[PDB]
Amino acid sequence: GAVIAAIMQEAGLRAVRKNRYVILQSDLEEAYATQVKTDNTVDKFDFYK
Amino acid sequence: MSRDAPIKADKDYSQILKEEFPKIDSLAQNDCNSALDQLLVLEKKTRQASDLASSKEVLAKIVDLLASRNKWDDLNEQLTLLSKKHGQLKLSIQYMIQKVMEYLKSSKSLDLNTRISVIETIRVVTENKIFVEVERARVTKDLVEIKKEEGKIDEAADILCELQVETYGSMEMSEKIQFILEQMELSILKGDYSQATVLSRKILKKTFKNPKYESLKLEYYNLLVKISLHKREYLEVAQYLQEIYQTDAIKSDEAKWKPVLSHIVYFLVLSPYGNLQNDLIHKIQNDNNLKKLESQESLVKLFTTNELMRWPIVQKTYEPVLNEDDLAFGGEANKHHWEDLQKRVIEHNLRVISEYYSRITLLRLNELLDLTESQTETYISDLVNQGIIYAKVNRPAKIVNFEKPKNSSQLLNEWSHNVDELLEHIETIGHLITKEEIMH
Repeated sequence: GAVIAAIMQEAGLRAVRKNRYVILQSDLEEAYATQVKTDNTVDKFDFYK
Repeated sequence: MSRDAPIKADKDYSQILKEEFPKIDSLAQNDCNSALDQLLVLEKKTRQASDLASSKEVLAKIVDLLASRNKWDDLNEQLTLLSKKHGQLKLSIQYMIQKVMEYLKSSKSLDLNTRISVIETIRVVTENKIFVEVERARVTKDLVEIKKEEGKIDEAADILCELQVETYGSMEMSEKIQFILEQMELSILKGDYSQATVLSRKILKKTFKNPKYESLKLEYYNLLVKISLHKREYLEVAQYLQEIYQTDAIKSDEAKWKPVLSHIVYFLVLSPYGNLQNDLIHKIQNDNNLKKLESQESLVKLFTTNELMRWPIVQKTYEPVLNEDDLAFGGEANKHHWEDLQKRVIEHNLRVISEYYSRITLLRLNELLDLTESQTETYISDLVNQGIIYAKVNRPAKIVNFEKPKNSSQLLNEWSHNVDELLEHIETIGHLITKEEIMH
């Protein structure tokens, strides 16, 4: 539930940049993209596959 | 770039081919291809510097042809092809483009040129990131002006609105304001006002502080008067004209402020009550420069102070006066801002009569307002939803009781206080009797 609260708040940060008082789905999709891709273990797990 | 060998050697060759500059020219007059073949060689080098010298020659050659639409396609294309491969570094070829781009502008003397030129420029810059992007938009923008005289005014406006939202770091603050102002105007002409609100907020009011930006400050706020006036928010419209009056250029000069103050009074009135509305129209009531005009001065005065007035007699006063002043009442969709003036007059009379008259027959109230029975009831109702006044209107049409029926406790409270004021009043009086008699 926390990440989703972070999503609206970070989207409405992006609202100010874009210079709107409204949040659109484009804002939401970037809010989604990041804050959920932490660490790299991709390489390590090549040899633990 | 690398090693110390390319700086010297490459430069040395460009000198040698610049001594052989008349040779390239003479062949160009006989056939384009012969001299073209020379430019290809020149713009393959490894030092960035030797291509600066050589990118004069690329511009000059097509100038000697003068200039040929078919040949135009290729020159701009060759550049694009050289950019992807290397360009002697991708940063290098962007300054080359910048040189040839001035030529495109000044070549312009046909429709024919303008059309071909926008097709080459849009493509080049999609992979670039500098000042090239400002210039592309600008030349595109010549075809926009031309599109205005067509049915393509909606379309062109759109193409262009997109572009300037990307903030280039290459623009100066003064250029940044100007380019966004152009977008705001195109949206009026498009007839999309949703786009315009996004562009108004893009630039800020906190970018205008120094007298450099004075000019663009004036155009900025003037543009917002229209955007709003279409959405019919009349208080906001007053506000922009008030900021123009705060501008130093309008303040200083007697002539400039004349229609601006006149206009200020009109949209403040057209705004329906609000307490913010009141303090702004009283501020203007103090102003000295208004008192020289007598038409605006009587108008402001009427609406501020509490009066009873009748609509066809006020209409008769300001029909040959204010209604014929354009950009207020004399425009076409300002005929319906004139119609609006009536609503504001009959709401003024409703507010006054609410306070002073505790009860009045409905039959009477109709007469004073200059309305029919039906339109009186609906106006009372709307103004009771909006929570300002309170009444109880009978449908048999006996009375209207403009009062909100007073509460038991408050009445008693009010009475107890009056008795304390009588006793205080006598207690103070007795002292002053003593004072006067003895001094006599």
